[PDB]
Amino acid sequence: PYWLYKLHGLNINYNCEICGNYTYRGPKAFQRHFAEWRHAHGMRCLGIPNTAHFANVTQIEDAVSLWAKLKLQKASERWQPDTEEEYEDSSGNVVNKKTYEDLKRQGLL
Amino acid sequence: NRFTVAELKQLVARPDVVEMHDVTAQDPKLLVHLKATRNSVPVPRHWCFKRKYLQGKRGIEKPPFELPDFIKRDIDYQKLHDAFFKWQTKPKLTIHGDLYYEGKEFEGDLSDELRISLGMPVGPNAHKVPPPWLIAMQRYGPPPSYPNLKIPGLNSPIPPLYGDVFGTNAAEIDRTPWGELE
Amino acid sequence: SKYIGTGHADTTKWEWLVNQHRDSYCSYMGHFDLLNYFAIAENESKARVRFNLMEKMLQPCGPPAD
Amino acid sequence: DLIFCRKQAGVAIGRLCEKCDGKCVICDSYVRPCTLVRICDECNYGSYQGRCVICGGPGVSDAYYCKECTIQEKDRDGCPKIVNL
Amino acid sequence: QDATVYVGGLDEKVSEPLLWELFLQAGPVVNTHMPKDRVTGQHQGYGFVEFLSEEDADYAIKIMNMIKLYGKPIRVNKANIFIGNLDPEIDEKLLYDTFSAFGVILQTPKIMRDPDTGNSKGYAFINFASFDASDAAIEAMNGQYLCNRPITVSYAFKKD
Amino acid sequence: RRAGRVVIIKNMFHPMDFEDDPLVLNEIREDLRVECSKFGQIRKLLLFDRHPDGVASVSFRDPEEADYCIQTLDGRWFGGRQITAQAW
Amino acid sequence: AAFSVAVCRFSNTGEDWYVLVGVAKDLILNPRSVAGGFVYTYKLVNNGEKLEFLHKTPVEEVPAAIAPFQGRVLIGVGKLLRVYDLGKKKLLRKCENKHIANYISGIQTIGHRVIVSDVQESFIWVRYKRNENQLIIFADDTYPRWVTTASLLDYDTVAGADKFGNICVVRLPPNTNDEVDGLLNGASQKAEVIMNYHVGETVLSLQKTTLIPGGSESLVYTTLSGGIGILVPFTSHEDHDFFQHVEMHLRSEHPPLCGRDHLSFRSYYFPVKNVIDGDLCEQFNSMEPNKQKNVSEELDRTPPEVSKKLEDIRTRYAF
Amino acid sequence: MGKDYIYAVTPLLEDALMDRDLVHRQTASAVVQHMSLGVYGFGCEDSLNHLLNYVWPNVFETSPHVIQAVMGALEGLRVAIGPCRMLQYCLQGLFHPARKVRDVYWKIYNSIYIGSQDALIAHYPRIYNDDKNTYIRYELDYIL
RNA sequence: GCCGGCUAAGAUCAAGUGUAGUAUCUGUUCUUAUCAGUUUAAUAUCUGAUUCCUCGAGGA
Ligand SMILES: [Zn+2]
Ligand SMILES: [Zn+2]
Ligand SMILES: [Zn+2]
Ligand SMILES: [Zn+2]
Repeated sequence: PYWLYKLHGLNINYNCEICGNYTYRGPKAFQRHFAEWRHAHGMRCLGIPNTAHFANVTQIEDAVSLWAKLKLQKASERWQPDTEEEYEDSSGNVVNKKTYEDLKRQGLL
Repeated sequence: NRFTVAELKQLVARPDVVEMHDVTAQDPKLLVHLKATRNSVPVPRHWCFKRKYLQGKRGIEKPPFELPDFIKRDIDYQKLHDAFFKWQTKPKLTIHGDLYYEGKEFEGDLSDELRISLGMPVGPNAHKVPPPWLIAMQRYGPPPSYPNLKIPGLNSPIPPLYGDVFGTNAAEIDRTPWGELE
Repeated sequence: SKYIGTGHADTTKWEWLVNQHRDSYCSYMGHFDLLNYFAIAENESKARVRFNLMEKMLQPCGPPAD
Repeated sequence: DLIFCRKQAGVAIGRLCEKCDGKCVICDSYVRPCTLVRICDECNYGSYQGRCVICGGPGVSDAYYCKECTIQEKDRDGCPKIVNL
Repeated sequence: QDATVYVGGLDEKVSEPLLWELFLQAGPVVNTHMPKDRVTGQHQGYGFVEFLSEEDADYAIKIMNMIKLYGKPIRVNKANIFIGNLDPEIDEKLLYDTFSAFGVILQTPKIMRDPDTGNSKGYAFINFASFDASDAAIEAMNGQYLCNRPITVSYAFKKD
Repeated sequence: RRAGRVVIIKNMFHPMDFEDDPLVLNEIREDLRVECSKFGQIRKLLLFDRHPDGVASVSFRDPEEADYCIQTLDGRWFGGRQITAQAW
Repeated sequence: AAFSVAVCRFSNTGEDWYVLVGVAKDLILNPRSVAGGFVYTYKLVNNGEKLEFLHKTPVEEVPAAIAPFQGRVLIGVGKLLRVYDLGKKKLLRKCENKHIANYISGIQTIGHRVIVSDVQESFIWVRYKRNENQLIIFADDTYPRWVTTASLLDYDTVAGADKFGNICVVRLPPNTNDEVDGLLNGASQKAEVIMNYHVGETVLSLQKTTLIPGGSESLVYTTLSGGIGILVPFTSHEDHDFFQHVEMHLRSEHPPLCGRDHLSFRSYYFPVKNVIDGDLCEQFNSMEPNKQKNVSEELDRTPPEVSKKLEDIRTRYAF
Repeated sequence: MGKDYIYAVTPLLEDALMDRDLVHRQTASAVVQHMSLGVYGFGCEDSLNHLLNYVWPNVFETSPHVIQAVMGALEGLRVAIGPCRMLQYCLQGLFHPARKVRDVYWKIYNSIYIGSQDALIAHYPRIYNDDKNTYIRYELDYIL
């Protein structure tokens, strides 16, 4: 059925560095490989989880840069009470509202 | 003079909506932005397929039509009309964005039948009739996965137990709706 | 195609956006209580807000590309 | 070549023949006629004065839009006379 | 496999939501799986319950062990003589201790397991020291009342 | 609904050839009938011997056979002249 | 420029009252630009007759909504929702959510939950976790709404208004789980729209109240053109059916004067849902006797009975 | 009169819309259109949105009768369900990379735009300014 | 459909039959190959160029 060979997408091969330069076949299989076991294994090597964000990304440095970006974004948009909080310790009790959540424990210890 | 997938993923606020062909659009930045609107269900997903929207597999051979329960329970007078409008229930409905596609059709308390088949008697008035899994809980201790569960004999009193209820979860306002018919 | 504001497979972002800006300004001119809202918000007479919208009608979203 | 006229409609009333009497001009329905049909001045002139808007035979009664076409404001386009080229 | 518990000894009254409802008191059972047969199209008595934590699976294995569910010896576990229709609640050491009363065992016995689940298939093979222990197992143990399961001991190979 | 079968052949013959040959017109009509019978059931076939462009009409029972005859007759040569075929 | 005001008491203080005023600093409207914002605090002494300045807390955006909440205060600082406690020199930030869409225009609280109004999105439901110190979004809507004002009807339902002249009622499904720790690029659970009505004028005030002594509760709204109106619930199916038939028959035999379709006008931006236009229904009393008889004889009734039935529901709630 | 009977025929229309036969889907679309235009102002939007979820995948159909019935059903749902939902269904396809998707979606969008051009003013999504052009509508951001 | 595959997964070019319309059947072929241009969301398509081995023959 040499006709299906070129109708279904074969004879067109794609490669991914995150996957041992493993060269994949026609696009229907290539798009599915990011969810398969081998790509998850390759991604664990860098320490980056497999999510929908890291799809159609085949190069290593692109993955690490996009991981830095996503890390910065998410870490920014959370609520971190340790550094984000306004305590006013009872040392003067009418001043010094610039105390963080850690300096207050040091002053109350 | 066209973006790559990883390059466009770096520019957009939401990279997980970017796809293979999205870099081949005439204006990919507007396309990805509209793909991220807080609504707007996506495209039917079979535009790129080559099987004319009807998959010839999955064993579609099945029963023709299952009528609702209200269907079964002159032909019927206004009393059976009363029955058809007392039994009428709302069916299962999908919300605004749940499009259909070829594949998505297939993918402390015990029942009386299981208690009758397991050989466990009914609950007495004032006695101790525990299940055989309760002796291990009385010997080893309460389960750490459900600390709020109560069992008769250990945490719940014997007179509790009523029918097939051999356990109760005890977790440690003005809820009336405003305008409703009387 | 004969109706103004319709699109097609070659419509650009600029044409779409100027079309919706233009019929937004016309809808503001039409509805009596939207113009009231704007004239109270920016502290102007309603005739002045109407004239400003008509003047903005000519080139909304700036001049086109290239 | 079944194309509507779609010109500015005037004060002339559309007419239907004995064969098309109950029909709606736009969707060909027979249920609930709702709105009286108006035609332009070039469709109502001289020999064209009284004629079926669907076929063009001698008119006998008024043409109407159906309630379904009236709800969708399809009576707001131009002259609905079927014209052949 | 660690968070999931393999249950063995399920009758026809037990079902896929019934095991999740019975295991809900032990822990948060997230999913239940029942492999269907190819000839009959029903469950073969062995299934799996995947919970959220491993402590809930350990409590379900320590609580629902050797229970009488639907008239069947249901038991949860961490996912030349032939003995058939044996209970899955017994282990290799338990079978070696039960076989030590009749005769002396040559080595540790082995029990067959399914290639999908791997908890219990239904048959086991045990070897005795001499033929007298095999004759005592075929006379006494072949038909003895085990833990809610009638076992059957037979000879694996015999020459006429 | 939907839309709700005659092929016209031109540049096939001339009236000047039938003035000195009374048997050429009947032979051309028989050749046109034998050509139209291979595409489908011909219900009516006429040839205008007084037309200067050589007009001929072939009416069949089905419009698909007339379309196939118009596709097979367009650009073909008949008697040394390029004849054209169109629908009706 | 002041945009929000609140009077409340703080738990860490005694029974003293305070006034909080939110102020924008160097606001431009078109194109929009602002330099910052401030929150003023006053002590409201002398039996509620005098304000005395206490301090002035800077914020990086226009504080548009201030609401007392459980002995503290919630403040919408542009896109941000914050909890604030009273301090000796300023207000102390305690909690914060950063996932509200565009701009907070209103905040309302019933004892457990917080309702947020977005300038372009309709409504966000939030829960405050008292022991974890967390503000979590657990529900939102599926429509864009330019909310002008909002009113709580009960623990699950909210009445909203719009810049374009619409009123809507939104209710949480009974499935709704409050204890949370997107499916449409939004929240996981959605809210259902149970009412839609076009008024024709921009509503800026909504309030549930009883107008006459010994009457029933109604929803009173207020409009930018100087109009006042109410929406009242039906208590039986018979009254609802009768008024529905009156509206149906009056839509045809007494059409609007300037050529508008009545059902199409009340469906200007969204289709009508569960509202009967009583301003069309009371036009029955001003028709001619022949058409009054033609209308009344279809409802199996006389014109005086229809008039009495129309007056009954009005005098039950309003004047 | 059909407002009391939409819940009873919904599973049958589901079944007919999942069918491979073309006449099945064409006639189910016709039913959806007549049902939509029949109930309007009576609060039956739940079942109609549910049925739109099954009608919409047929927009990529080449058969003329099926696509005609689908367009009729879409224009009936534009009245019964509202233009906001239709714009929400069209937004992601208006600027798709494939020309087929763009053609279909712009046809549907033009049909939605010619009827109820005024309502769409309140439904358009926010589009941010770029370096060259201003796209935010600032008047609607005013807060009295 | 059966336990990744057995070439019923697609396109195409000629002819026949037939309808108001959709269509139905036969021969086929399917580049097993490379580069450049057109084009397609990507394929596709189209437009051009490109001595050896075996037993007089065949294949590359
Ligand atoms: Zn890879
Ligand atoms: Zn009509
Ligand atoms: Zn006629
Ligand atoms: Zn005309």
